[PDB]
Amino acid sequence: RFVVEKAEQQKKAAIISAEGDSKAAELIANSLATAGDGLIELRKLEAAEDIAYQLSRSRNITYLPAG
Amino acid sequence: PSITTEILKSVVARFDAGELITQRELVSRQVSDDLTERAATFGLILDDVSLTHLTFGKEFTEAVEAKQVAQQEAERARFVVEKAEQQKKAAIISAEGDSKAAELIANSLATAGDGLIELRKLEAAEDIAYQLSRSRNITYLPAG
Amino acid sequence: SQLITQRAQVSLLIRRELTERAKDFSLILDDVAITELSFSREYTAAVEAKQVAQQEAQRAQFLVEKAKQEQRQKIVQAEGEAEAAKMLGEALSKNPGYIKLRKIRAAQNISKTIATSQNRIYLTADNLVLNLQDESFTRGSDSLI
Amino acid sequence: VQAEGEAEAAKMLGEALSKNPGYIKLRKIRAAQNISKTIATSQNRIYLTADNLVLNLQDESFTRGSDSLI
Amino acid sequence: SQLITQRAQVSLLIRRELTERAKDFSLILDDVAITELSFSREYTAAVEAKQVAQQEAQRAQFLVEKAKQEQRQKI
Repeated sequence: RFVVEKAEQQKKAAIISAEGDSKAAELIANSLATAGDGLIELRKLEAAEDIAYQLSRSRNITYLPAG
Repeated sequence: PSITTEILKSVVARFDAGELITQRELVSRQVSDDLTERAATFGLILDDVSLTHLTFGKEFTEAVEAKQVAQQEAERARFVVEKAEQQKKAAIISAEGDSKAAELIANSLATAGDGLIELRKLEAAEDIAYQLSRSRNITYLPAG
Repeated sequence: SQLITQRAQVSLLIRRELTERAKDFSLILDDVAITELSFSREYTAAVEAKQVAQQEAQRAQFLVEKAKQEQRQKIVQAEGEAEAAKMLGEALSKNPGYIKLRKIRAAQNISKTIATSQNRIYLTADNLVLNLQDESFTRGSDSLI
Repeated sequence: VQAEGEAEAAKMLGEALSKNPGYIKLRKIRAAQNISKTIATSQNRIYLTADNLVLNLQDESFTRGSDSLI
Repeated sequence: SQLITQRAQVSLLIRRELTERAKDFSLILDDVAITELSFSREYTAAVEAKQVAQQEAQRAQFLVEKAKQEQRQKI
């Protein structure tokens, strides 16, 4: 029964996060429908740089050639 | 032993840890009066009766820590949101810089082909081949 | 539950029972009291689990507030991203060459970080543009006309 | 209870993503960054693809993204 | 928070309490002083994290100017 109460609180805290994500998506969609998805390409390049840096110290990560 | 144990157990079984902590005066008065009454039968005056060492279980300590960290997290997040606002400002600024750069290059490239891209590709190939020319863990396998 | 919560009543009941029982044995019981009570580890585990379940059902109350703050931060960051998208997608409306130039610069930066890395990279020799007879040699230039 | 929460979330989120689902792509990029962060300290044996390094500038797929942006 | 920020109030209150309590025992309490106070490492971690939050809100203020300069470089 107390676990059910916990699940009720978790449902509340998940609806809240869903509202946050929905607001973010609303803003970004309103922007991108009019503008176009170039920001996504720029973020792709920035994330490629950032990930290549993040994995630059692990010794168990290997980069095999494409295909 | 018997009187002390019985008095303490009877006093504490009335309430719980939260109630014990919240009202120290109540528990102190209860223990003092009960011990004095019990020792009246046995004729031993209690010059001073004082409980002075409280220690709870790890469960209630964890609960208290959660309660405190709730308010502490509220206080710290009140500034974390400000930090996120500043980061949003510093990201709009970088976006403006990148957008202006893109505007310049697009204006200069729409009218004048895109040979610069090819030249920069060759220059970057040279530069990268130099940069990776010292690492011993980089290998160049043939195309396909 | 009744015994612990009403330990005093059981204590006085057993006091009366013991004094009346031992009375026939010519033994006066000056004082009868309970000194210890213990159960099997499973019952204590169950009660501890009840307490921890109550504690977690309380902790959810702070999880929800943490979710509220995270929602606010997410909305702030998304506002930033949306404004950046509207101010930068208009530039690339005409010709997105800047993306290709940025990609080249990102390749150079990734090379710089990789050179000192600890991974085991296996690039492709085509990166060295050494094969000058491959029929892909003129692809880039051929694309300019 | 959990399904009630999920359905209520889905309503609003789908209404938001009705127009243009760019937020999904941006979230995917952020999730890639987070996965990289967690992997960097992991004990697994990862074998990525050198294409992740966008170092092959001469490949025919280099201009793919920009081509999709027209 | 109140105990520390109002340490003087609690200190003098405990001083008066000790004086009154020990008066019956024929002991004159010249002065009562709190020579030290400490908490669990978790509470101190929380206050350190509060200072971290404030200094992060400052580091962001510096990062925005750094971003301005980086924008100029990009332009």
